[PDB]
Amino acid sequence: GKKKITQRKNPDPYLKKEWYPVIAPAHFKSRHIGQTPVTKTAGLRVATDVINHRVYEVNLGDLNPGAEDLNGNTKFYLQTQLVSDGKCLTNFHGMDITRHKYGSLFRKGCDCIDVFMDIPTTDGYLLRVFVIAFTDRFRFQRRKNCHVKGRVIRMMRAGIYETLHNELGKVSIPVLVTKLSNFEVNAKLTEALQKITMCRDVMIRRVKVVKRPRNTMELLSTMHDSNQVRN
Amino acid sequence: RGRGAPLARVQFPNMRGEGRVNELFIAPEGMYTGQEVFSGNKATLHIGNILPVGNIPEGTYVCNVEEKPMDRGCLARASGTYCLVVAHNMETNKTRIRLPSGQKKLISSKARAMIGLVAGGGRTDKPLLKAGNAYHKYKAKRNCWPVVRGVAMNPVDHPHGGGNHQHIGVSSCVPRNAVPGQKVGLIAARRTGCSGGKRR
Amino acid sequence: MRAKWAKKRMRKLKRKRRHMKARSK
Amino acid sequence: MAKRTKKVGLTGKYGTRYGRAARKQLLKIETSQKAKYTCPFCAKDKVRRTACGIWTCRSCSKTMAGGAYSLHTEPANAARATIRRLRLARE
Amino acid sequence: PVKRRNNGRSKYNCGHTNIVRCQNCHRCVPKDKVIKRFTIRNIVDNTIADDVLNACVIQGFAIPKLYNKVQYCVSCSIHNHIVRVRSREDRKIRTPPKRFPRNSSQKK
Amino acid sequence: DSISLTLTLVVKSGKYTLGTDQAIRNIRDGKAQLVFMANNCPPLVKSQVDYLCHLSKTPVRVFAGSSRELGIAVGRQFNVSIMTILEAGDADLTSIL
Amino acid sequence: PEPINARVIEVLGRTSSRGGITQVKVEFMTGEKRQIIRNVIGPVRKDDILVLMESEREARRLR
Amino acid sequence: SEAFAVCHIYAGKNDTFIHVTDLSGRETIGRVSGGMKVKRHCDEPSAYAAMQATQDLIEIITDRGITAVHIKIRADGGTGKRVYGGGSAAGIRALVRGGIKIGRIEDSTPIPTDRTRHKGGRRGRRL
RNA sequence: AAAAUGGAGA
RNA sequence: GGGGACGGGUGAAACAGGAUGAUCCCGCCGAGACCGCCGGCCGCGCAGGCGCCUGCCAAGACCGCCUCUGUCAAUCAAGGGCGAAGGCCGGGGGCUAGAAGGCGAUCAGACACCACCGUAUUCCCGGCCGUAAACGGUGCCGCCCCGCGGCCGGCGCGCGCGUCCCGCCGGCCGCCCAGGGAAACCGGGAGGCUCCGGGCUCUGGGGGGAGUAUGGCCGCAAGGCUGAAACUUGAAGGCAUU
Repeated sequence: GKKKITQRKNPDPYLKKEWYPVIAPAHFKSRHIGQTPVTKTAGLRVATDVINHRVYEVNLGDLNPGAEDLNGNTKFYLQTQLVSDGKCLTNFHGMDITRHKYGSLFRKGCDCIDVFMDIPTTDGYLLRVFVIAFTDRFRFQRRKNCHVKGRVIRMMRAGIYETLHNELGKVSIPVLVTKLSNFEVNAKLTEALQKITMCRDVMIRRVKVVKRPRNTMELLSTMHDSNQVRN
Repeated sequence: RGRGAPLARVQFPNMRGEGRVNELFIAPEGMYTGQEVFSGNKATLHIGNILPVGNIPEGTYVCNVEEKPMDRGCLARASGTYCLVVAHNMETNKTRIRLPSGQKKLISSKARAMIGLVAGGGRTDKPLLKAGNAYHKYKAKRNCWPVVRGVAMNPVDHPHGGGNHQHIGVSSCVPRNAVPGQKVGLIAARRTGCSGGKRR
Repeated sequence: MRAKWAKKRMRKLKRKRRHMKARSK
Repeated sequence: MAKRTKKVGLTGKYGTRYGRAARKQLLKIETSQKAKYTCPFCAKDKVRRTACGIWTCRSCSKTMAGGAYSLHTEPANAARATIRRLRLARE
Repeated sequence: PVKRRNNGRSKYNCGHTNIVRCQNCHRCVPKDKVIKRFTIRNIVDNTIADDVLNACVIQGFAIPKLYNKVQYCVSCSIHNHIVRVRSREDRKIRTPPKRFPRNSSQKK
Repeated sequence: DSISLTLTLVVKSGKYTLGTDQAIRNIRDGKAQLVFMANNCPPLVKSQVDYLCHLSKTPVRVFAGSSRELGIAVGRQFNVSIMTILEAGDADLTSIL
Repeated sequence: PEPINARVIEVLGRTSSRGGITQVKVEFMTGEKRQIIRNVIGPVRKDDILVLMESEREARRLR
Repeated sequence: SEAFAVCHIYAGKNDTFIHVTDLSGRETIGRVSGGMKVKRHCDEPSAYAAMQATQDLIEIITDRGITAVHIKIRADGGTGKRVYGGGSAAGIRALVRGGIKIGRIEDSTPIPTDRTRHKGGRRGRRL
């Protein structure tokens, strides 16, 4: 419940070590991610430096307490960009859907739709959002298989790219984490795509940062506790 | 005249005197008469620029890299040759460089080089053909042509010398620490012969 | 695969004849 | 026409001498050496080889630092786009 | 003496296909001659499911369910008994036997 | 598809003046609707046409590329570096905006 | 570490390819009711007390 | 207040390695393997191997202060195997009998998006 | 894991 | 960067890895191939063949039509155009497998099978080769059929409008009724045929010798393509029953 090395001697390689608390952005209400260990600075290594740039995996359920139905599938990778008060302050790095749910999505009788889209964040983090959706049988279709017609599939690939463009074309990472966590955007995609044709599991498989700008100091402050100014 | 490799004259605004200073650069392929090579610490990676190797990103094709900072040009100058920054490591301000031959060496980040392969590539593929092309080729270089083999010369001249039947007489591999006159055979061979190609 | 190890044997026999026919002439 | 049926026509200028490997290899390289490629700015196929490495196009009146035997050597042609990739990524 | 009308393949309106290698044999097999049984299995063994479920630190957790395809070669299938050679009457029976709708790699 | 189709559409119905000098003359009097210039444009034409176009408000956009290719697009073997469009025959949807 | 007393709730089947082994379904006579199939040699009957086990080794019912 | 770290456990046809590490995984709490406990090459990845390897090191992770662990079972994956190894689940069983507590379990098998040539020849392995 | 013959001719 | 002695490999073993710290665990990166599950009695295409995302260019087949053309048709020597892999010829490239070649370990030999390296190759471009169990072991264009169901392409049919039914279907097919077949089996034919005669190219004539010899042609070569005999000797073979 407290830094393990501070009180406990530990093993001979670990006899000299440290334990620093990691704090998530405000969007994850359970800010604590726990504690990550580093070497106590002996001058060979700055204690702060190893903490400044390391990415720690937190599943949505650990990141915020909530329903398991919407937590296990969404994994958030958080990479710190700054160390203050002897604590790691994490920043958005990426999200991934677990191999479990992606495996469940795959089924015979439908052809998957996979579209890779590029988002220019107003902040400067070029973000690549990958979207997967699937086909499901018509309620009263005479045939078991629901493979869509080619005309619809050409429309489907175009449809998913739009809406992703409207929702994410002009939004910063502070807006983006909330739109991925709320699943509001994933749903918005379903409404537009649903009218075109029946489609299932319209979810973003993963969103990863191709390039993030230097000096994300303002963003780090915005993400950590500036929710008061923005919604 | 001597170097098959193209030489490119580029003039820069002299910092002090009004007149422009003219400097000869080994030509990187893709350089065009009238190209403006922007060169400096903040110069981009467009082909032809001179910039600090550390700022150049990983995997780039570079020519005319400098062995130590400001050596005014050192490695990778030959026709068709290139060097690649394997990683701009910041651990000791030292960028990794893969030399044209393929060894892995390191240079201080403050070393500078030109992006783009040295021009004139494929020079040795064409057979020289007629020996005369060789007399003309070496007419711009050293008087090293034509070469006389060791077993041909009379014994007072070459260590390989000549026996009754033009036999080398002993093993070509001669030690690294041999007297200047002795080192006439293959120097310090680690493995003679043709093996599994040359790749292991 | 006897057919393969007969056919290619025949080809080795055919090649032997070519050297024998030309070198001798 | 087709005065010498064998494909070794540019290199028929040698005759029986110089082996069969060298003459064939030379045919491909020599034809590439005198070929008219298209200069980038002129966009017209008027380029020849002034001397090994430097090639110029009569119309464009510009000298391109190309390869010894072709305006665009195959490895450089790739490096071109690889510099473009790193650059576009940088900003 | 044609053995099967399908010829071990479902190739119709076709001439050539892609090759997937046996997990056991490593033998390349065209997609047509490969068994392709799809198997759903829980990542933990069923025996220790109880103690790991007992260690449910996160609320409402469920076992990791793995979706994978098994594609043994023809020779790999018979020796590992994925399928068994059958008689002329049994040759046309298009169903896997021993029911087993149970969800695990081992049929238990 | 549309940009190339427009090029063929202008050749049959619209008035197209091929060649750099002719373009300058058309732009100066204000008899200009669009200018499509290939990538292999000498930089001077690119800067001088930019100034000339800005004053006459004439919208200009780059061609996909190759002055030779712009030539193939207007049906002419001869290279066309910049093609002024006057009285476009059937719409100017290609012009950006 | 002590051989854990066990209750042979039932006998399963004779295996090992010579029939010599008779793996049986078991439950802990001492413990929080741990129950697992264990490998047994020699004669076994239900309600037997097997006080000869380390508990960790686990057998299986597929045969 | 609590603490947890990832186990990053690996299964093998030759030998399993259990390497409990922390958050990122850059910093390794403890390293153990089944060869270090047994003395036969065939039983180095055996079912008894994992059970013996854990618990022997579980005390060091408890002393290091990581009571809770996150098991990320990994089979050889990539070109071959795909499914879990023989001694994979055995390791979780012995540590779960120990006080270690598991929040979430994930599969980290390095599945390939269109793989490189499968090792061995076109006839596979004619053992 | 290895694991090779079986003279002719009723 | 962490950490701490084993790691590889198997059927067991060993060959080579590793306290200059391997395996392992994460980040960061560099090329080069590959496009996973979805992925099919699915579809496409003259076949060989066809699976990354974005676009772009020329099509193809299809169905529907009160759209002209008016026999422009079928099969086709000669003549062309393609054609998997492997091979070759020069470059480029080289991630993995890996003809050779090396090892270890097997067995009286292990030349091999199996482990571990590893060159050519594989990938791309520009040419040559022109062959495969290139097989549906079944040339093409027609006609007539016996019913029961799928899958894909349109296009109609009424129906409380649901990928609802029902046809027109063009293709993908499964089982199969007579009929046929030495049989096996085919029956969207291999049937309508000893009651043996729509059209048109190809091919065969016991098993060897022999795809050999000899010419010609082709290829850079490897090889291709064309193609006998002297002599042998009684079966070779086909599908089925125990």
